[PDB]
Amino acid sequence: GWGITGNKGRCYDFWMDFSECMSHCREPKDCTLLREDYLECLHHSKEFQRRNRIYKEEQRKLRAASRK
Amino acid sequence: NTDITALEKAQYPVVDRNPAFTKVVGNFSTLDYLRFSTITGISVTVGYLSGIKPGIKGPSMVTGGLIGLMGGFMYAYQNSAGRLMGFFPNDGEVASYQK
Amino acid sequence: MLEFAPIFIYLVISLLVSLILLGVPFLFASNSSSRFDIRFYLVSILFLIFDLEVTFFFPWAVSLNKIDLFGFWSMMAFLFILTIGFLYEWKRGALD
Amino acid sequence: DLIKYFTFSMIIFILGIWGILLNRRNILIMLMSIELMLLAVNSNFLVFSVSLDDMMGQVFALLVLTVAAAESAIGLAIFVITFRV
Amino acid sequence: LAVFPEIFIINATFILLIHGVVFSTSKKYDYPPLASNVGWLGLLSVLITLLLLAAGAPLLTIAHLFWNNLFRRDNFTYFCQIFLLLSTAGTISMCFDFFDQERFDAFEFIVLILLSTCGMLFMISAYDLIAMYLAIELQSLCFYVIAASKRKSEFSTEAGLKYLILGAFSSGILLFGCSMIYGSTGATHFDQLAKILTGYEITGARSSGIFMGILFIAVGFLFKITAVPFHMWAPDIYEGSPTPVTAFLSIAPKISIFANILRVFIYGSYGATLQQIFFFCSIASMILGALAAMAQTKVKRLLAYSSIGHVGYICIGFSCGTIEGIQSLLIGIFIYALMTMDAFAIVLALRQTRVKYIADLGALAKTNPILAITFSITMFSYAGIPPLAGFCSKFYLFFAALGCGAYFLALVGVVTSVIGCFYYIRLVKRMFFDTPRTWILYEPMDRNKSLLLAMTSFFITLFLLYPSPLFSVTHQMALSL
Amino acid sequence: ALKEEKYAARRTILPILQAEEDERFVSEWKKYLEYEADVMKDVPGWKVGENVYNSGRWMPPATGELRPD
Amino acid sequence: EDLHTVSNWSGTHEVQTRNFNQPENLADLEALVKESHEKKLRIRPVGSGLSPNGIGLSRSGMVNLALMDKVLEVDKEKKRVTVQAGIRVQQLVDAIKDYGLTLQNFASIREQQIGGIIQVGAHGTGARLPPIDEQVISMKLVTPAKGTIELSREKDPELFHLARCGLGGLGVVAEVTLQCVARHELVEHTYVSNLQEIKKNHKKLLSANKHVKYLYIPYTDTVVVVTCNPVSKWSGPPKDKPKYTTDEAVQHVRDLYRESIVKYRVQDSGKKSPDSSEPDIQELSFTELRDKLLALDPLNDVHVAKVNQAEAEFWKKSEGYRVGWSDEILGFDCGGQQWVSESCFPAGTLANPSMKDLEYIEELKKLIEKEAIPAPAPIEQRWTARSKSPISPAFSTSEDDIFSWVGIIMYLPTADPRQRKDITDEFFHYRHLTQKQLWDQFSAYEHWAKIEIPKDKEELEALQARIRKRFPVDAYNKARRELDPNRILSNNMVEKLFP
Amino acid sequence: TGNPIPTSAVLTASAKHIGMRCMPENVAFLKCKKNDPNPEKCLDKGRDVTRCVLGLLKDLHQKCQKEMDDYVGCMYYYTNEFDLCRKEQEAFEKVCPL
Amino acid sequence: AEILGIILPLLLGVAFLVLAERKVMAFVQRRKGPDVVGSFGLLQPLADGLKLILKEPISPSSANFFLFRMAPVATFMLSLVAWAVVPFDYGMVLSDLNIGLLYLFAISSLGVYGIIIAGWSSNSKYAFLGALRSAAQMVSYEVSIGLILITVLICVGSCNLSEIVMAQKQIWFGIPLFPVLVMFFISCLAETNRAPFDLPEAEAELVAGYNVEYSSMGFALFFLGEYANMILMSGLCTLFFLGGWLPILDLPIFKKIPGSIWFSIKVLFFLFLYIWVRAAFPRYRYDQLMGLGWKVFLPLSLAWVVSVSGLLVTFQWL
Amino acid sequence: ILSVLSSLALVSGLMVVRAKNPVHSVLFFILVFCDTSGLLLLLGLDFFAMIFLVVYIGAIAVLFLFVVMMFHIQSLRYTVYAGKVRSWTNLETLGNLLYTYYFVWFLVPSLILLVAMIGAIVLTMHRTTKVKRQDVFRRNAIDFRRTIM
Repeated sequence: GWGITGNKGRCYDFWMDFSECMSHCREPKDCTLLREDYLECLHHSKEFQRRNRIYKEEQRKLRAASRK
Repeated sequence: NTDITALEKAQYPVVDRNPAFTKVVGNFSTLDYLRFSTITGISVTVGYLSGIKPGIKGPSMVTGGLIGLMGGFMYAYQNSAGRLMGFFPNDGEVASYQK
Repeated sequence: MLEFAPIFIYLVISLLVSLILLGVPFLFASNSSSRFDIRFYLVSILFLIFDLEVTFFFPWAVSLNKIDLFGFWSMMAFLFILTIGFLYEWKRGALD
Repeated sequence: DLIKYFTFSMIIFILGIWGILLNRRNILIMLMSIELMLLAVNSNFLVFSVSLDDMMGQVFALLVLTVAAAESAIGLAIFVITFRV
Repeated sequence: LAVFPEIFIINATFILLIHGVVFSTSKKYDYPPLASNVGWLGLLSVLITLLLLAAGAPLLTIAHLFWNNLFRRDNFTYFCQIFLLLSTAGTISMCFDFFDQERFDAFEFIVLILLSTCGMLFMISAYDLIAMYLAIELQSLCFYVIAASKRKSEFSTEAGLKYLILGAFSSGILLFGCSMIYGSTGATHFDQLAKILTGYEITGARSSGIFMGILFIAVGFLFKITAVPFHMWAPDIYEGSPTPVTAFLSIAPKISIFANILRVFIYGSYGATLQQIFFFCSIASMILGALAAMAQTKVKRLLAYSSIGHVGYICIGFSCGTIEGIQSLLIGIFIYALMTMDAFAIVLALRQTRVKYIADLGALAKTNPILAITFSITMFSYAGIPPLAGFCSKFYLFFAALGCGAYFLALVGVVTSVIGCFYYIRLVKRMFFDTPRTWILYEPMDRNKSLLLAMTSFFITLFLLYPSPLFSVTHQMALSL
Repeated sequence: ALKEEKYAARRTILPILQAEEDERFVSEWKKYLEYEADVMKDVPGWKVGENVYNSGRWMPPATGELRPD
Repeated sequence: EDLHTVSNWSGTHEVQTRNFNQPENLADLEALVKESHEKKLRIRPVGSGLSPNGIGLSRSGMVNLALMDKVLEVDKEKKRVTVQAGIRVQQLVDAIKDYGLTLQNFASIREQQIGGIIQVGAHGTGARLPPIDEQVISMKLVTPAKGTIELSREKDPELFHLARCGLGGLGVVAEVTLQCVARHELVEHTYVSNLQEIKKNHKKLLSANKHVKYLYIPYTDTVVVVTCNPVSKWSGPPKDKPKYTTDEAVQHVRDLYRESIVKYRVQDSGKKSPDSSEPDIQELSFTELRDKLLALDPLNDVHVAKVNQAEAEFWKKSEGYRVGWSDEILGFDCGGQQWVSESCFPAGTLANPSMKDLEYIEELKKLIEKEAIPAPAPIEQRWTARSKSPISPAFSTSEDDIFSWVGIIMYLPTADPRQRKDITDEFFHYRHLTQKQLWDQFSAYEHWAKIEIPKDKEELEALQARIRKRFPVDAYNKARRELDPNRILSNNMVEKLFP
Repeated sequence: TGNPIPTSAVLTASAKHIGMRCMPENVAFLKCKKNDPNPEKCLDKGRDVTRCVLGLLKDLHQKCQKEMDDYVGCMYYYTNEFDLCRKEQEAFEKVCPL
Repeated sequence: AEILGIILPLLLGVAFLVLAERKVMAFVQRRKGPDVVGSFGLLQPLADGLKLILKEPISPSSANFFLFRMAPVATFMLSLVAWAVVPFDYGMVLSDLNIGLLYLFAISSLGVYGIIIAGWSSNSKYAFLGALRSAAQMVSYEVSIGLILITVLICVGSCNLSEIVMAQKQIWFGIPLFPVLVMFFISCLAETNRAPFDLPEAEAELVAGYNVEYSSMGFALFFLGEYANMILMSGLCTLFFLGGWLPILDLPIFKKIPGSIWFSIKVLFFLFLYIWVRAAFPRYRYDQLMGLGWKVFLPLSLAWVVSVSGLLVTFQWL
Repeated sequence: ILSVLSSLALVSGLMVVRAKNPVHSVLFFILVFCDTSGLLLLLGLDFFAMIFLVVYIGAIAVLFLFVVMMFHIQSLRYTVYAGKVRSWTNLETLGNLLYTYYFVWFLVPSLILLVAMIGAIVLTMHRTTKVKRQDVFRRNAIDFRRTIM
């Protein structure tokens, strides 16, 4: 898991957790908590979906104030 | 880093894990030297025989011998290594119990 | 990357300079005083291949203290394959 | 912003496959679109390597560079041979 | 260590390549025709590779460095890799005669075949998307050149250009899929990919990025094996090129792709999408082939369509998830390969005849009567007539399919076998009963081509007496994945 | 040897720079949390204020692709 | 029993949980044992390491027990469970409960394998309750080279006792058969009482239930005490046609080892009374308090003493008692491992007139109070019966006796880790709770799971000779050499104990 | 430069002294960061390293200020590039703190 | 911006290089070169210029103005933009690219376009095939310059040109790799055309070998381009191999050691070497020339990457 | 504003697939590569920008230009000052991998470049060397020499 500037990459740490937890893991479903955390580091989708709602609720108040 | 640790390993008693070259080649049994010798022959004989047509019998024999040397030597090496390491029959443990 | 902006503006300012060098002669001086040469495709493909292999040389050149004696030998195997290709091209006679 | 640098590469790839589908008549545009889609997947590897902060992307992008280049070499050489003498 | 079997063929190719160029460019040797001298030496290079790979089969997995970051060699790969070299050598054996008749000074053509085998050997053991794509590229690139070998005749070169574009697109489509698969996985290794994709189920668990890649990777593979969804100009490639080059692409690339297909999809991907697409392709390929066998007239094209129909029967084994079904696919690949080599060899037996129709191929009852019976055996093997080895493989495919529950897919295969049998009895009728078409008299071939027929035709008939060994070998490979 | 001297100097001043950046970023994070709890009003919004971890580990929040380039 | 799914349609996806290292086939494991017997390499079964004594050595070859854990056989007619030693005690007791039978005594921690527990001085709370070591009818020991020989307590009572007391050094138990008692219901009690009051009440508790467990926390007069009472069959309402509603008072479903993960839901539902014993937590406020108790040692933590009284009051606010099946209700040690080392006084029948049960409890509790260095984690005190010949048929005859087990627990993970480990080991060796300075005359039996005479570096003589002087393990030492000549099944702490 | 404002120049100029001294604070901060990279969990060790290093600067600022004022003039002129003036580096090191 | 301060002095440098070549190559032939126009011909470049500017076109043909009226602009802009990364003294590079060298390689790979386009827009089969031959030569001695730069790169740490000239404080790479300087010079001679290697530049075949519509501006811009490309490719034989701006380091009392003056002295040496070697040697015929870039300067360049990589890997000198 | 100027690459890619004049096709090909290299610069992948330039618009679209000219068709960041003390240039952090760890995926592109050399030779030698420049070839004894016309 090397990176653009190396430094161990960024999500190798999450992959390390997903892989350590994928040793004799009962099922991927059981360890999916680390895989989703690993995917979240890779694409930042979880932050984005929250950012969209934080933007939307703030936008919804601003849009409601603007429409009056 | 590297490590010679193998999958499906040590099915037979290991003699020297990760044998150094110049030892695994100094372990050639009179069968390995007989495998490295028959491969070089079937490779020189085919190499000379293939070249009867284009007039290149000598040099095609030489290049068939080069192919045979490389191949039969890597085969004798495979054998003597899987023997020194725990992969093959490995009846040459007397060489370790004696030396 | 930060140092790429000076050459980014260099392209445009040199465009301006060359446009002025173009317009200078244009203003003054008023009214009164072989079917195919395939070797150019062989030379071209061969430059393509050798510049690909120089592209592979560059990281191995700048990072050779890191890869102590193993990156060197891996690059020398890549280079022996380059040399086999180049000897097949020399003997076959594409370098003419 | 990763989406902007990926969906743009994705639709460059779509342009490549589109030109493949349309231009079954002319082959030079076929090869143009081949190298186009082998860029839109190459630039895709580079973008996804910067995003994920992972170096496997750039290693694979370099190897695709020096493989699509040999592919273009053999492609155009086959195209020149196809227009025999 | 652990790459020595692949290293030898690459070294053997380089040594033959240097030998061919230095010798061919020799005034002293009068610029001799190296091909056929590169041959025999090329056939023994494959045979030495076959021995080295077999000898080191326990030693193949020498170190983690090779399996984890480059290529992983396993018991399934070893058994198929042995078959891949044997298939390649068998094709070279029939091809030697073609080299003799042709003014073949193309020493490089043999080196391309050995390089293709090295790419194919790396393809079977490739355990990373980068490795699989790079290996596929080398095997196809060597194949693209063999297609365009007869430069003076545009028919081979134009066929090469369609093969080249189809090859470039198939490699390119697979590459785009790798990019999308890489984006979600964060790693290119099949082993790391399997951990992320284990039980992904695009319906049960959301996986938009992985599926986008999987769609492209699967589509690219289909173009390579001439699957009917992407058959495109691939049947055209078979008839346009001369019979011997056609034979080489007919079996060895296809076997390498099918073995690569099982490894890349079954182990790495677990969604309910991959099995169904093969199920649709299998029905279509057999339907396209059965319609084509009646529709197509040229013997060479008919063989390609019969091969495409057989490819659909092979696809059913992957389509049914059962390991017994994957084993049945392997029984089919071996029988199809032996028959495909045998079929090409019988066509190669009539080397004297120039391009000619089936009716011209008829009248072999009076002359070469034994060859006429041999031709009947080849058509029967794809037909599915019960005594021949092909039916036993098909019955295992069908018995597995019924156990897998693929009644609809199994029925169309029986129906397509029925559609094929009628044309085959008509072809058998054409050989002896009717349509002799001028009592044409044929010519001899090399002993190797006769032995390819002898060792195969006897075995095809002998399969009934002792069918146990092949069934045992096939299941072991499927279980290993 | 010059590059090792430069890197030793940089590594030695690294803790002070990282402490300054820690203080600055934690102040910006306190103000961002007091902004979230204020834009959310705490009854309708994210019933947990920060809840950014998503597992037992911390990461710098989020950004584009490559700013320092 | 089956595995937890295989996506690959094949074994390539692996599930094993505990013992992730991977265990070979039983014949293959025996071949590895034969290979060591012919390589002379020490081999031990994979060890969790929760026990301070190192039954499994990382240096030694480790054998995966996942297949042994997966395969379990229980016979209802014989009331015997025939299972490999690899299976954990919690899985084994659950299987016995499924068959309608219960185990008379239980191990301290669910995670440890039952076979390993039998090797490490297996015992359970109860003066009248026989120990797990005497509750095992049959055992099978690996034959040094290839194969195993089946044995039973009746067939070889002395050999079975020698192997069980050997900690697995004498032999490794391939398969162990445990007698299963008729199902009975145990009601768990969690409450906090003054140490002086509880020592005075120890005789009353022993008379009331016959099983006594005391946890001692330093700097607090009140020490948490947990007790289990076996209810009579069909007590209160008699059994009737409804299987659960009529018998709900007599037997009710209860949570067993519910807090597998330390993190717990902070939401309040149902009774919603927070406790640190039966549930990890029932309220958000008591979860924050528990985190503070973990962070600060009790001597510096005022809240822990208040919390212990509050949790006892919370239990009174909540259901007065919880009634569950004996397998269902038992005391489980926490997953986190904290080093425990101490010796256990034997309440012998001859010694009972000389020292009273109240006197034994008072002296041990006074000695724990007198300890120069306090141990932050609670100290568990429990009583087990002798290995009576009637409980399991044996040629050897054993006089009826009782034992008192005391273990001193200190926090293994700490700031500046292992500095405390050194001082506590010195405290165990020479302070008021001393294994050899004052207890050598007492000849108190150290628990096998605990480390013996710590630090082992400070004194190795006691393990080799003083233990032989304290108890007749000299026959076991000769048997250890006799049972394995190669000594492939060798543990370094067992080597000190038995040469 | 001026009061001991921990600028880039004045920090990379005293890094030798920040290495000899204030090594315990630096290694403690680094031990925390390599333990867990959450900024809060050793905000205190951050204050501790910043405290001893601002103290070290104010010590260097108070004694031999002109040589320090010349060396940081270097490090601001040539941006923290050591070789470009070894004369100022020696002057500043030689006069008081070695 | 300050791009004027690197293009205007370079324009004057090229204009005075036409005179420096005529004058040096004349002194070689026992004759004073341009000597009447200025005090010493110093105004002769301005005279050539002001003449070419005042020459009426042969045909206006301003219609075709996007095809080949911007192709000389492209060639010249490339020859001038490859000057950004070239450092004249410590911290005098206009833009220190951490991949500077590879950027020069890319600028050459675009000069190939410049030549090919400016030759294709000349609708003269002979002139177009001449431009294609010149491009194939310029690009065949680019694999050799590539490998020579890989050698001087192995010796250095990074591609940063300021580092490649800073990595020679101990010894210039001209002293150990002198055989390489001879190969870089004999390649820079051949990459550019101005050389013993200029059959496409055989006196007549050059003028009728770049374009059909001259108008003077095209003639001057090609020659201004060739002379800037020459100043550049001589400003590379002096960064890589000679010490870019480094003295001999004897530290004289008479010499206050200016940097850019040393870079200037060395690039003057290599420009004088360009001239001297144009005077004293016959042309290579482009059929022995292409057989010298493949069969002579590629094997002897590959060997050098393996020699300077080996001898630096065995003894840890990297 | 140069960020969104990838629209230039986007439209130039639409040109190459919708152009009948091949010169415009290759020109907008070169344009697509120039804008893709601009993009790869904005991402900081400096090495790949120059490699795109070189091995695309100095080799491959050179090939394509040849095929046209001849053969006409008709705030809140938290910069972690660790890992910045030694900034690895993109070439160094490609070489730390490609030649030592993933070196077989680098010796296989070696074989692909060798196959490209062999291919460009066997294809476009065009009977201009020993492929057919061996000789016309003649045999006197079989030759009729006016016995048979």
